[PDB]
Amino acid sequence: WGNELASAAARGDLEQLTSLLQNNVNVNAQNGFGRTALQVMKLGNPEIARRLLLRGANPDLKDRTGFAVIHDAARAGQLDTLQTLLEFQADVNIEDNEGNLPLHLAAKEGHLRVVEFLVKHTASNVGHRNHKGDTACDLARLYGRNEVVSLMQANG
Repeated sequence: WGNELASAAARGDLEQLTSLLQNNVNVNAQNGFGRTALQVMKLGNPEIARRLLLRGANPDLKDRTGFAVIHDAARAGQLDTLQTLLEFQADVNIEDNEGNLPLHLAAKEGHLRVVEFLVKHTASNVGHRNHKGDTACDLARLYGRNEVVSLMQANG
């Protein structure tokens, strides 16, 4: 179950996931390499996250590199999944090993809509400096994400 469930999530197979969820499974069980279904979930499949979260999946877990799924969602610009993550109390201000918030990652990557949502509709700490002293806007600036920079200084 734990292995198969993670597999279904990772492959983005909603049909298979829901079938597995008919069993008495622990959605927070880890697979062969210590990751939960939610953590390995193929991004871009918000319903997969929803169904796991509805069953009690812990959204704040971190992997080998101290990254939570919301970090991955923000870095990949996967808004839908990021939003469903938050509607289930995921911590918007969770930090990676370098002090980065999901905001920093979305900003660094230039995902304007993810940043906009985070800045305008979440408790994201816009002024948060990572361990090297850089804010999300600083990183957007460093990576030449001009529109993200404009948007961020426009509202924060």
